[PDB]
Amino acid sequence: RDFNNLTKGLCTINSWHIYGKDNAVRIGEDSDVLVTREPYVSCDPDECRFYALSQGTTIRGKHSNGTIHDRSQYRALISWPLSSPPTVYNSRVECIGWSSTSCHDGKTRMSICISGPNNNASAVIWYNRRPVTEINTWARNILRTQESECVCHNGVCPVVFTDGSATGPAETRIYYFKEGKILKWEPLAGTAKHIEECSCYGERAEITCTCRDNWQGSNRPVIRIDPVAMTHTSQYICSPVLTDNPRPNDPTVGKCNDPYPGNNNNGVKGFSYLDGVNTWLGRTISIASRSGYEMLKVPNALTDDKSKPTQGQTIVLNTDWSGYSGSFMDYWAEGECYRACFYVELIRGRPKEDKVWWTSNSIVSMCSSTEFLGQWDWPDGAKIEYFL
Amino acid sequence: RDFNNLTKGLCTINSWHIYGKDNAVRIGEDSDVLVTREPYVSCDPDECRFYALSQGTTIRGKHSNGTIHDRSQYRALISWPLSSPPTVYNSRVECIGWSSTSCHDGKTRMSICISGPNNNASAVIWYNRRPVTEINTWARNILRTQESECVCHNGVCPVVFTDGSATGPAETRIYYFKEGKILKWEPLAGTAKHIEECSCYGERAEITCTCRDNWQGSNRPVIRIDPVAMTHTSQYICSPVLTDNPRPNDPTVGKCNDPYPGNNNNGVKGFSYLDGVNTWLGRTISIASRSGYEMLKVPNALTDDKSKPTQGQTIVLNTDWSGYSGSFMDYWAEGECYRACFYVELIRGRPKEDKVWWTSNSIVSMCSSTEFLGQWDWPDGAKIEYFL
Amino acid sequence: RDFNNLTKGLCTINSWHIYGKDNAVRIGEDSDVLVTREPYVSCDPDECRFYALSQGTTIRGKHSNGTIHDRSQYRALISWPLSSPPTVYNSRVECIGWSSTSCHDGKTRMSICISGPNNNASAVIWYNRRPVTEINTWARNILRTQESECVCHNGVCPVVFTDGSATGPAETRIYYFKEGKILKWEPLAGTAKHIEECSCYGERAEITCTCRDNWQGSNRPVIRIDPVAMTHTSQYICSPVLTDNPRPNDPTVGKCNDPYPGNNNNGVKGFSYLDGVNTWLGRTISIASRSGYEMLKVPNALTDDKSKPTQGQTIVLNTDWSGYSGSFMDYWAEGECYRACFYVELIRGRPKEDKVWWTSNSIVSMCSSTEFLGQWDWPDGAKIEYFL
Amino acid sequence: RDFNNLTKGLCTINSWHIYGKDNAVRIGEDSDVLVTREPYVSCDPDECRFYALSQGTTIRGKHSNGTIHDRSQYRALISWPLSSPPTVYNSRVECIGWSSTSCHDGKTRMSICISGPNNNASAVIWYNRRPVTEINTWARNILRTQESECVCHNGVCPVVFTDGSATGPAETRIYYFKEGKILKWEPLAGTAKHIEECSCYGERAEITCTCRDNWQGSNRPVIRIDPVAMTHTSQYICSPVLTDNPRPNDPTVGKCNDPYPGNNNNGVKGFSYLDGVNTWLGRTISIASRSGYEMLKVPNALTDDKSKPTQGQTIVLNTDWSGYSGSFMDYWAEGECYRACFYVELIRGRPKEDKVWWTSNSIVSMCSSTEFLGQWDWPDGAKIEYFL
Ligand SMILES: *[C@@H]1O[C@H](CO)[C@@H](O[C@@H]2O[C@H](CO)[C@@H](O[C@@H]3O[C@H](CO[C@H]4O[C@H](CO[C@H]5O[C@H](CO)[C@@H](O)[C@H](O)[C@@H]5O)[C@@H](O)[C@H](O[C@H]5O[C@H](CO)[C@@H](O)[C@H](O)[C@@H]5O)[C@@H]4O)[C@@H](O)[C@H](O[C@H]4O[C@H](CO)[C@@H](O)[C@H](O)[C@@H]4O[C@H]4O[C@H](CO)[C@@H](O)[C@H](O)[C@@H]4O[C@H]4O[C@H](CO)[C@@H](O)[C@H](O)[C@@H]4O)[C@@H]3O)[C@H](O)[C@H]2NC(C)=O)[C@H](O)[C@H]1NC(C)=O
Ligand SMILES: *[C@@H]1O[C@H](CO)[C@@H](O[C@@H]2O[C@H](CO)[C@@H](O[C@@H]3O[C@H](CO[C@H]4O[C@H](CO[C@H]5O[C@H](CO)[C@@H](O)[C@H](O)[C@@H]5O)[C@@H](O)[C@H](O[C@H]5O[C@H](CO)[C@@H](O)[C@H](O)[C@@H]5O)[C@@H]4O)[C@@H](O)[C@H](O[C@H]4O[C@H](CO)[C@@H](O)[C@H](O)[C@@H]4O[C@H]4O[C@H](CO)[C@@H](O)[C@H](O)[C@@H]4O[C@H]4O[C@H](CO)[C@@H](O)[C@H](O)[C@@H]4O)[C@@H]3O)[C@H](O)[C@H]2NC(C)=O)[C@H](O)[C@H]1NC(C)=O
Ligand SMILES: *[C@@H]1O[C@H](CO)[C@@H](O[C@@H]2O[C@H](CO)[C@@H](O[C@@H]3O[C@H](CO[C@H]4O[C@H](CO[C@H]5O[C@H](CO)[C@@H](O)[C@H](O)[C@@H]5O)[C@@H](O)[C@H](O[C@H]5O[C@H](CO)[C@@H](O)[C@H](O)[C@@H]5O)[C@@H]4O)[C@@H](O)[C@H](O[C@H]4O[C@H](CO)[C@@H](O)[C@H](O)[C@@H]4O[C@H]4O[C@H](CO)[C@@H](O)[C@H](O)[C@@H]4O[C@H]4O[C@H](CO)[C@@H](O)[C@H](O)[C@@H]4O)[C@@H]3O)[C@H](O)[C@H]2NC(C)=O)[C@H](O)[C@H]1NC(C)=O
Ligand SMILES: *[C@@H]1O[C@H](CO)[C@@H](O[C@@H]2O[C@H](CO)[C@@H](O[C@@H]3O[C@H](CO[C@H]4O[C@H](CO[C@H]5O[C@H](CO)[C@@H](O)[C@H](O)[C@@H]5O)[C@@H](O)[C@H](O[C@H]5O[C@H](CO)[C@@H](O)[C@H](O)[C@@H]5O)[C@@H]4O)[C@@H](O)[C@H](O[C@H]4O[C@H](CO)[C@@H](O)[C@H](O)[C@@H]4O[C@H]4O[C@H](CO)[C@@H](O)[C@H](O)[C@@H]4O[C@H]4O[C@H](CO)[C@@H](O)[C@H](O)[C@@H]4O)[C@@H]3O)[C@H](O)[C@H]2NC(C)=O)[C@H](O)[C@H]1NC(C)=O
Ligand SMILES: CCC(CC)O[C@@H]1C=C(C(=O)O)C[C@H](N)[C@H]1NC(C)=O
Ligand SMILES: CCC(CC)O[C@@H]1C=C(C(=O)O)C[C@H](N)[C@H]1NC(C)=O
Ligand SMILES: CCC(CC)O[C@@H]1C=C(C(=O)O)C[C@H](N)[C@H]1NC(C)=O
Ligand SMILES: [Ca+2]
Ligand SMILES: [Ca+2]
Ligand SMILES: [Ca+2]
Ligand SMILES: [Ca+2]
Ligand SMILES: [Ca+2]
Repeated sequence: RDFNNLTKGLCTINSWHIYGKDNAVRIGEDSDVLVTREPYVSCDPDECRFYALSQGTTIRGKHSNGTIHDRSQYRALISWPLSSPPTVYNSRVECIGWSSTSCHDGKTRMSICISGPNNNASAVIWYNRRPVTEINTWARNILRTQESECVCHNGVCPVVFTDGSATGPAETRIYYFKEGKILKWEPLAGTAKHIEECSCYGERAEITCTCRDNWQGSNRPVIRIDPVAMTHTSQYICSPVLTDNPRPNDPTVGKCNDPYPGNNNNGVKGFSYLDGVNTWLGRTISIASRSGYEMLKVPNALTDDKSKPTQGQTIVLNTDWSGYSGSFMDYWAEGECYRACFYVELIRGRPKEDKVWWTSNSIVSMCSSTEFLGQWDWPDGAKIEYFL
Repeated sequence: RDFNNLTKGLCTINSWHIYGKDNAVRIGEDSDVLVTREPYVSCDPDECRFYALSQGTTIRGKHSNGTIHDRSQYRALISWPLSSPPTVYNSRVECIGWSSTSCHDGKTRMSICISGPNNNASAVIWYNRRPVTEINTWARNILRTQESECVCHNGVCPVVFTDGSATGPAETRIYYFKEGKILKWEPLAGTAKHIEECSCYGERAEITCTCRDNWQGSNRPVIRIDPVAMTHTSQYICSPVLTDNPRPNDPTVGKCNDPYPGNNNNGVKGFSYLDGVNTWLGRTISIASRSGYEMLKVPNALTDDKSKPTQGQTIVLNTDWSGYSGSFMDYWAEGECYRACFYVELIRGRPKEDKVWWTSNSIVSMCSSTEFLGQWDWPDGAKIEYFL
Repeated sequence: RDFNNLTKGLCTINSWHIYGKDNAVRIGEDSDVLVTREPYVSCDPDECRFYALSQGTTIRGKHSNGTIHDRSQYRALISWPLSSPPTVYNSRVECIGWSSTSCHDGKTRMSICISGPNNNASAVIWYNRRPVTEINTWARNILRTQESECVCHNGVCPVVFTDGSATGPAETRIYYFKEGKILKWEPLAGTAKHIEECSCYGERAEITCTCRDNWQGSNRPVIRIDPVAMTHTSQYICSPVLTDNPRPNDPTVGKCNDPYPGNNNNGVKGFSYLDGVNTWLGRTISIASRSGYEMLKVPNALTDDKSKPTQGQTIVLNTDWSGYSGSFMDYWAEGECYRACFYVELIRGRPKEDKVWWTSNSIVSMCSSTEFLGQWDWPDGAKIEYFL
Repeated sequence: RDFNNLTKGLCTINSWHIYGKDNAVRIGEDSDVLVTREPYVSCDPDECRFYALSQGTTIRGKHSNGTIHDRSQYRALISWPLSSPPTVYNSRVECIGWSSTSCHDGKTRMSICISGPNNNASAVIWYNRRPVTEINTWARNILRTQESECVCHNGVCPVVFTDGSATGPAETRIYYFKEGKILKWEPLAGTAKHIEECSCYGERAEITCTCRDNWQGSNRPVIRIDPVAMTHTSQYICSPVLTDNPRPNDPTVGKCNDPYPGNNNNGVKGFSYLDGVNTWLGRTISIASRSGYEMLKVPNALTDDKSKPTQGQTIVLNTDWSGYSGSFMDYWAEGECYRACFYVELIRGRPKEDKVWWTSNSIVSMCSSTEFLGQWDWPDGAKIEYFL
């Protein structure tokens, strides 16, 4: 096997087709499904799998009580076959911890899990299913990373981490790994003022990450990484189509180099594909809560501060719960271009549905089509009353 | 691996032997078995598997309530090891949707799943477990396909789809795929007036599909496909042994080029092997309901409008529930001829057994013998009262 | 891979060591374990597995009620990893039916399952996990076979079948298979008057089967097969150490060519290793019921009508339930000799334990040692009161 | 594959990072998790797995009652994927018995399980998943072994066994195996007065075992084995940092060649890494019970009778239950040195938590870092009240 190189561009995105869906919460009402959150999707050369952070209990288990909580000793990064649910019996543990990323470099997979108390967390970098490198907290305040796949180019897999305040300036670092070893790291540069939970994809030897400004911004910060030079830039999506949550209503002119204000100290992980006219943004439909999900085609969103939608697709109705969302692609597919994909975490339980004592999610995932396909909506599908 | 070619003829069918049976409904009374319907069987070069459309819940799960319904966002094409039940933990998801087909071309497998609302459905064609092609609804009325295996020849895998009314003229298309790409499609031609749910098999470089005329016909339409020329014909089985359900009583002369009338706007998926004197037809024993199942040897059924049975075999007693049935063969077996096989879907629950709130099925499957074997009957075997 | 040849002799048997044990009934009290009976063990070149006839329900399932019954449409030959229990999720179905045998020829495995009603049963012979040959009932009275592994030599795998009365003369046949095809069959010859359920092993190009004379004999019939010549002999074990069940008390002189009388129309599957002074016989400890199990070293049991034990080993106490027992060996092990092995079926439930409505078993299995090892006893270990 | 050679030294241990954790007791509250104790970890060249002695029942099963008991016929050595729980459906049985060890020699794995009654136990040595050698009890008093991984060098895998009193002189033997055969055995020599449950690791062609003096010593005996010469020495850890449990308070001067007295006839399996200044000792935090766990860096512990800690790491708080602990390494990892690893058995249930009727455990495991990482604590995490 050789290291994968990002030699292709994105396929033209004219619509999105259904790729995977696990129905985990429906199925786990009566089967041994692990409680999760922070899911994602990631491909190896021969298989694509679902990933998430387990809470180390089943949904129906008494230990599901309290699983709104983020960072326990009972969490792990797990993977499981595409569109199956994360069960006790089919879930493979990649590493232990409560914040993660993972990617395949074409030879083997790197997985990163962070664990520890808030003031003393550490990353362990796994390569070829063995621990290779460890990184201690630099700011002693919840060292944390992407919660979706990283991307590699010629063996170099950049990863974005943050350590420090979630509601103020923090210390974000881009690490450049190869075979699980640190080649280099850099502090965040450019005009993004706060970075969380980057969602990344690669094309033509450039990695683009769309992140969450949890501090001030309802526009999303974007980091663009050159994995050969091992350098990067940052800015915000210029478009007035604002894509964090919660957020203010859309203005007519956005901000390229500044957080678009109105909402502080909150957000949600999200993603975009930023490719000139072939630009699509995901967001919650609601401006107030993690409900609904839609894709909007917003030509030149990254660079055009008045760019508005020219096309769209509803993924999840506004009357259904959504959650995190992130990018991945099958870098090992056939053909001449990389097909954009994404997932949405469909959160069930607390805090929105507090008649149950748990928090979990299921997954829906879609990839782009060059057709203009009909749209459906893809809810979680579980009846919460069944769990009472 | 090279593409499989249909170089052999059918083995002489003198009786049917038991091939597989999953007992899914019996076993799922107390284990984590998924609710299904629309099952089938399909072989790879090294393994044969059961397939079906999951309902995204277990039988015993509270989400089983309402699973009579056909087309939800919670359905997927699943496969699982031959004669095992479709469990949460052993079922592999092929694609998401509520109508499907799948076949192996000798190199890898193509799987097709259709999803969406009634007026905006789309097919996604998977090849080598990756999405390759998408097809939008052309008639905006429940785009839909075979619900059993397709067949390939030298890499060309024809698939029959219908879009439009189920009770009137519709727009049926034969698509010719290779490596998940569209080579060609053609509208239905010939004298079949309505096509649903084709059941196909191949021999000597010809693919024969027996389908369901849901509109007017209680004789079954037959499509015969030349996968080299990528052309086809259609007609009806001429025999007065009528093989849809519900149906009128058997006449003494059938119809070759016209629906045999008497029952409108209903049917059931079924199959036949049409091979001169080596012709066997499957049907429900009941003319009114999906109960019982039998095979009848009906020499020259396709072409002889007075052909009557010369031999038969009971598969399921008339006092037991049946369901859909379809053809498959192990194209990769040893020997000089292709052994005809079929499955029967043994539907349990609604609408016939409405003391439960679910609908599911198990599978029985048989292949032909050159012996004249003794017959048994093969019911589902679950006691519905246990589920109350 | 080449066909295995029986080139080695038996290892000297000085005691028996524990080989496998599944604890199935203990574990299935609270996990999804299939009801079984008629278990055995059989090796492939790279793995040894447990086998049995499923009843197509879990123990705890409501469908367990009635599983004393032998021959339903819901039974199948299953295999599963050594010493695991037969679960819904780990059990591989080899074929469908209610009487079986299976063996690996060094290239691939042959599995045979018989199904049907009593007057119309048929064997299907599977090779390389595909059906190849079918055999119809010749006597129309419960066509049936070994219920333990067959043995192969240079691709020829003899199998013993019986069809006809269980309490009178019947029609026993030795079939010689190769690649699942019939080379030859012969009717039983020699002085055994009735044959059931043969337990076989091979050494130095001879296959020895110890069987059950269900009609008149409490000594066990022995068939010895030359798989090159495809010929056989039969007689009884001459020893007065009688090894069927139920049985009369041991006399001082047995019978070589005649059933030893006293008990009619009953028996149990069992086995022996017949190798001159290296001869060991298994039997129930009880003369009346399937309770206890012991191995006795009985030099020249086959040929010496006064041979008595010189050594022994208790396997199951007389205060614990036993069941069927049978021979197998790992023909693909290292070293200079074939290590004798056996299993005992530990039957629980009906008819002996009729406060439950089911019948099932677990498995214990032992292989020979050239040491003189200490003995333990190996009960099933489940508490029946837990299942009430 | 070639036999692994112990060519590398230990990596510098500056802290410990989380490696694996199964959360078995939390998860098994509502899934089919086997009851275990005596767990460990062991690597093959391509995978690292958890191991333990099953009790042949699930936690939630009624057969969990009585599982404080050590030596039943229902126990087996099982392995399962790293950080998964030991479930009915994912656990592979290595051999049957109630005391074990296992190691991979670079070509294949050797597994040893001892079974039998107290006065007549026997070891079966498995190699390449087949039984090869058997050893009968020599002292007729609970023949028993390591309960953690053995280590191999050029195919020679030494194993320590004890037979005889647990509270007095016993007969300890070092066996040297290759391909599951006995090359040699030696009686214990040197100044260790009693040996139980050795925990071993290899580096630079030397194997170091830290064991449990159950009779008189609260310092741990150490056996050092030359696997080329097939010879060994024994002594005690000289350090006054005493590491058995229960134990007296730490003195200021320990004992090199004598048990450090104060506590008799009890202990716990434990481990150390003894590598000059790079020496780390594990122990319970409590001197009275199996509660808490910590690692202490104790330069020259083996040889310096006044050596005290220079660094440490808390693994399990003193308010949480611990248990056995043992060493393993991934001998097949990349890089220039062997990374020290260990596990801790987190015992739940009896005798400490006697409102439940069972005894089980989960596993936590850590490996060394050359960083100085932040510490967390890693409890079992189950709420016992949930099981009432
Ligand atoms: C079968 O399935 C097919 C395929 O899915 C279905 O067809 C799809 O139908 C949907 C639903 O209609 C479409 O999605 C919407 O797309 C529009 C964009 O397209 C419109 O606008 C285009 C651009 O117009 C401008 O520029 C052009 C030139 O470039 C100029 O010509 C024009 O005059 C104008 O200045 C038009 O080009 C486009 O027309 C084309 O397509 C038409 C078909 O759609 C066709 O009829 C025409 O002939 C022509 O070919 C069309 O007019 C998106 O704008 C829209 O998204 C907005 O609306 C939804 C609610 O519906 C909302 O959730 C979105 O967030 C977004 O609106 C919010 O954000 C805006 C931006 O800031 C803001 O301006 C809005 O006020 C609004 O803001 C509020 O809500 C947000 C969210 O809660 C909040 O944050 C704010 O604060 C505020 O509160 C949809 O995405 C698909 O594109 C369409 N697909 C295809 C291929 O056709 C079909 O319907 C299905 N069939 C059936 C039978 O069901
Ligand atoms: C051990 O197992 C073995 C193997 O399975 C069992 O043996 C099997 O036994 C079964 C049951 O008997 C057989 O199935 C039936 O087969 C007949 C066909 O064979 C008969 O007819 C043949 C053709 O006769 C005509 O042509 C020949 C020349 O070609 C001419 O010679 C003759 O005079 C005549 O004109 C005969 O050749 C054949 O004889 C041969 O075999 C005999 C053994 O069976 C033997 O005795 C002879 O010596 C000779 O060798 C024999 O007479 C099928 O017709 C039949 O199917 C009809 O009946 C069932 C109900 O039983 C029904 O469900 C079917 O749908 C079908 O009848 C319906 O459809 C007809 C066609 O339209 C219609 O005409 C009928 O009125 C009827 O219609 C009604 O019901 C349907 C369905 O609900 C409904 O839709 C309509 O509207 C209407 O209401 C069975 O398939 C096996 O062939 C046989 N197999 C073998 C190899 O022998 C054996 O019994 C078992 N042993 C034990 C002890 O149990
Ligand atoms: C640690 O583990 C070790 C290893 O397992 C344990 O040691 C084992 O201990 C057991 C139990 O004692 C032994 O099993 C029994 O073995 C005897 C056979 O050995 C005896 O007889 C030998 C032959 O004697 C004759 O010939 C020799 C010359 O060849 C001649 O020298 C002699 O005078 C005589 O004519 C002796 O050689 C042998 O001695 C040797 O070994 C001794 C140790 O055992 C040692 O002390 C000596 O120094 C010497 O080296 C010894 O005397 C079997 O006969 C016996 O089986 C019978 O009894 C059991 C009940 O215990 C029964 O279930 C069996 O079915 C069988 O008896 C039935 O069948 C007989 C045959 O028809 C019949 O005659 C009996 O009346 C009886 O029949 C009744 O019951 C059956 C069954 O219900 C029913 O069907 C009938 O109708 C009727 O009702 C046991 O198998 C092991 O061999 C032994 N192993 C080893 C290697 O030592 C050790 O005990 C454990 N340690 C501890 C501390 O527990
Ligand atoms: C973020 O995470 C990081 C990384 O984990 C956390 O930092 C870690 O913090 C912990 C907790 O403090 C440290 O663990 C302890 O380490 C000490 C050893 O280090 C001390 O001593 C060193 C040696 O001192 C001696 O020699 C030097 C020269 O070699 C000489 O200079 C000196 O004067 C003296 O003679 C010092 O070098 C060392 O200083 C260095 O590090 C300091 C940071 O820790 C730093 O401040 C300094 O500048 C300098 O660089 C330091 O002083 C262990 O001794 C200690 O273990 C004892 O205590 C615990 C309870 O805490 C107990 O459980 C242990 O068993 C042990 O004490 C028992 O055993 C002793 C030996 O027999 C006995 O003497 C004691 O009385 C006691 O015995 C009793 O209990 C036992 C157990 O129940 C019982 O059996 C007996 O019978 C009796 O009842 C801890 O292991 C880590 O080393 C440290 N790691 C790092 C890299 O810094 C950080 O805190 C986290 N951050 C936050 C914000 O939480
Ligand atoms: C700690 C700040 C961080 C990003 C703002 O919080 C995240 C927010 C989350 C959220 O908004 O749902 C859930 C994440 N599991 C959590 N991350 C961690 C590591 O706890
Ligand atoms: C039909 C006669 C035969 C041997 C005597 O009966 C066997 C006895 C059995 C028994 O004695 O326990 C159980 C077997 N499952 C049964 N075989 C079949 C095929 O039903
Ligand atoms: C028999 C003595 C031995 C070591 C002291 O006892 C061990 C103590 C144990 C303990 O201290 O927890 C549990 C072990 N399972 C047990 N070993 C066996 C084989 O029973
Ligand atoms: Ca924000
Ligand atoms: Ca019809
Ligand atoms: Ca008998
Ligand atoms: Ca359950
Ligand atoms: Ca001690």
